[PDB]
Amino acid sequence: GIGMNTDHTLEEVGKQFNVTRERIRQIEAKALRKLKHPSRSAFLKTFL
Amino acid sequence: MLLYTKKDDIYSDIVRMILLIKGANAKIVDVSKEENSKHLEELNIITPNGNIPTLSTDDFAVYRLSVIIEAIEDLYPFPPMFPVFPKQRANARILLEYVNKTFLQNIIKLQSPDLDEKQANEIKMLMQRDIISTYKKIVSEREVNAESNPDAQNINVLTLIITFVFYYFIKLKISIPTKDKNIIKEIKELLSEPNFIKTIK
Amino acid sequence: MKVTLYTTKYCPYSLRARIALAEKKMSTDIVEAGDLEPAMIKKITPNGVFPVLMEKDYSINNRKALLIYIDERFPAPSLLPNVVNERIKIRLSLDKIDNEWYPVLDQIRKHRSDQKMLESMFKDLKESLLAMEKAFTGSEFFISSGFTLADCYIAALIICLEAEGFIIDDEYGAIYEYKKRLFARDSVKKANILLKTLRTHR
DNA sequence: TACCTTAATAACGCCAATAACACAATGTTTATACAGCTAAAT
DNA sequence: ATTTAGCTGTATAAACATTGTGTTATTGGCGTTATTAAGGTAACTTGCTTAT
Ligand SMILES: Nc1nc2c(ncn2[C@@H]2O[C@H](COP(=O)(O)OP(=O)(O)O)[C@@H](OP(=O)(O)OP(=O)(O)O)[C@H]2O)c(=O)[nH]1
Ligand SMILES: [Mg+2]
Repeated sequence: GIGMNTDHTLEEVGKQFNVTRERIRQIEAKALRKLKHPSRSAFLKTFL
Repeated sequence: MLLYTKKDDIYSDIVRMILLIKGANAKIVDVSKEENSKHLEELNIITPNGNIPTLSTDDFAVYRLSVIIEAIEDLYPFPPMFPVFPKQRANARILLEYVNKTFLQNIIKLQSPDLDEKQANEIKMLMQRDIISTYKKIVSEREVNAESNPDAQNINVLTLIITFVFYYFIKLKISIPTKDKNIIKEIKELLSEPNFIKTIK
Repeated sequence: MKVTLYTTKYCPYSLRARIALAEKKMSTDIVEAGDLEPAMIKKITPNGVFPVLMEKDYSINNRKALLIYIDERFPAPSLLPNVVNERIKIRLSLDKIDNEWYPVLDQIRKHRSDQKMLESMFKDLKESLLAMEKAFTGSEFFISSGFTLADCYIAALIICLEAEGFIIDDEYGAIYEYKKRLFARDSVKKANILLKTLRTHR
């Protein structure tokens, strides 16, 4: 939920595509794995 | 997930633009086209007055532009056209209702081919007189909504509706009485938005 | 914090707002528009809307969105269905009642001056109620699993029609299943008037 | 400068449901290759 | 011409993707214990203090 009023749950996101209702969680996991790489992870590590 | 549309209809064009922002699967169907007479007859069976635009879904079928927009917002978690704050949402809803009653009804009446010259002239004059006030109110509401949340990345439906009304005013050939360069430049910038161009072309 | 509502006697929307406040269980101050000084009454609204409601920093005089605003402001049990499809259908049903209800109440109230004209309207209204009889059956308050705002809208019409001397329970067609149940809710039973009478009036 | 009582207020415990984790499992995606085809070669 | 090297093709393989499925977890709920407030009580002491 960034700039998102309701912080919609997985079911709402799955309905939004009309498909991939459980696929949304897998897509989020893949995105987290890609963003966890050092080139992006190292810069954001300083804040935490 | 099928929307019935009629060409040369302001409400239908606005619904199509809202779907384009969603980028959802919209199977546009033209009631006027003779290519799909059977589908138009099915729309008549489902809808008593055959109101257009009509959004059709297997679970339910809805009619009325405001109801259709609210239903689309509930259906999609895509960027919202409504404010996070309830008082702001209520004000936006009241403004949309006022704009629809004052201008949309006049546009629908002018659309008919049996219009009289006096009625058309009076409607055009009233629309020109209220256009500046409506635009000023919309800009003020947009600024107030933006102040509460920064970089929300949320698009306002009322601004899109005002842009569509201005485009219809240009198509009708009606003259806008604004002497301000700033207002003309802002209207041109709204007309130049890329997402709006896809429906217009 | 403190919220007050201004209402006009014999107004269906004002009754609907009062019922919604009772369901929300939020304490509020209710003031009759007539009691207020006429110049003071004009000052609150230049157009003059009897049902608006009162807040310290905000005022709403629009009945069409007033119920929706009241529901959004309070996070108490909602008057709208949780399911998205039911929520969409309920709004369409509310629009259907709002779009064409002027003839049912306004025309009879003012247009039907003749006693026969009121009688002529009554027969048509009874036939329309019978046609509505072949509709939802066994619904708790309507096409929803839980109490809904639309059920509140029906209460205002039922009380207003009863004030019009048109009371139908077993003569209103097969809609008796939900009519008795609606009065059961505490908020709905506030339409009209030894220790019990005094305590109730207090 | 007492008590407490009972009652009540407010904390707290427990329990449903549950959204979300989690894995599964495939069917997809991906990448792969190695391969018959193709470009260049000759 | 011939083939040869070039090209990766798309199946396949692998990886992903999707689906499903399990899990759990937390909200709600209920009751629950900590707490708490008020009422009541009646020898007698019936114009004060309070102060550079
Ligand atoms: N063609 C068309 N017209 C639309 C659409 N949406 C609204 N309208 C018209 O615009 C007018 C404003 O409607 P609303 O604002 O929704 O209802 P309101 O009259 O209570 O304000 C109405 O005229 P009205 O005479 O009040 O309508 P009715 O309610 O009396 O039938 C309605 O018929 C649409 O999608 N397509
Ligand atoms: Mg109307």
